Amino acid sequence: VTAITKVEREAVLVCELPSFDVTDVEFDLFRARESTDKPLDVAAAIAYRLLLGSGLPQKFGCSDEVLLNFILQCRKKYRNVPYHNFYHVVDVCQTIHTFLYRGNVYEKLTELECFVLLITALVHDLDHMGLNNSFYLKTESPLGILSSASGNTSVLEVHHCNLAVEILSDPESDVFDGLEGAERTLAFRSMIDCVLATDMAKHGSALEAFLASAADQSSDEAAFHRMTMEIILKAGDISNVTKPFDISRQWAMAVTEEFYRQGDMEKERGVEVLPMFDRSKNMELAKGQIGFIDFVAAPFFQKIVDACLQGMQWTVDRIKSNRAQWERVLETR
Ligand SMILES: [Mg+2]
Ligand SMILES: [Zn+2]
Repeated sequence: VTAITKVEREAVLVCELPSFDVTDVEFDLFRARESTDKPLDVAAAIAYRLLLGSGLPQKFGCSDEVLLNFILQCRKKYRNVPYHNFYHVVDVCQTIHTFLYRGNVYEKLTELECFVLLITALVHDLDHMGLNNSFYLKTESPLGILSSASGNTSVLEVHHCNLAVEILSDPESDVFDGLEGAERTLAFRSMIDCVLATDMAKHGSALEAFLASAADQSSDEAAFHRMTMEIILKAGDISNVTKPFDISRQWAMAVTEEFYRQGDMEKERGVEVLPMFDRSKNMELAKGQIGFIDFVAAPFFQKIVDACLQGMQWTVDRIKSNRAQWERVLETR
């Protein structure tokens, strides 16, 4: 891949982020994007400050320059789609920072694992096209065919991992270059395991495995660490409903539009369109959010908090509160 220039680095370094506390659970990435005409540079600055403020890169021999190169190599590989763009992965990164440090989940992990998590947030959707795994499989796209033939259905997640590995092979953007031996292996394997675990087809089993391990005082420690990392990256990925209502609503709109574009492309392809992905059918953002809250997000956050992650109780509170607010939208319609 092409090297990062001093001009690119400087365009990020000049962003000063006045008024913003990036470590805060109420942090608003949408408001940060509007605040300049260089939203991509602000987003990179947010990531850079999060990682530096953690104190972690320094401890693992990752210089400020390599860190920022990495951030910019990641940014290059995100596309202009409505939801799975660079702002999403910076959001996931920021949210995971709150789960670790505001939610005290850092206590369950080594410093290396915290570092790997914040880094993995930035790589976990690399080169997403706004199309889900199902699109590629249903349409018999070349990547779908390769995934079927090679035995994995996680088309996107494997692709994201490939691109992460390519970014890290260049020592100028290898945030893990200061590691050796078992630590270096652990960083790569845990990053990869986490990305593969974000495939929502694996949602139920990843959750159950985490909960089984957390309830077992004799669980293998290394396995529990690994599952905690997986569940935190997953938690970040479905954390939209845990944010202040208006932030949550803006996310929901962005995802809804991405899905609608997938459904438009499925129509042109002559393949099946699910109701959720079909523009022609929906009227109700509130019912979708309530549905998602009830069947996916609230049980997930409730169960992991009760099992183990007590410090993240606010996620459950905000989901409750956001749901009540969507019920008010319905009641007054
Ligand atoms: Mg993904
Ligand atoms: Zn994601």
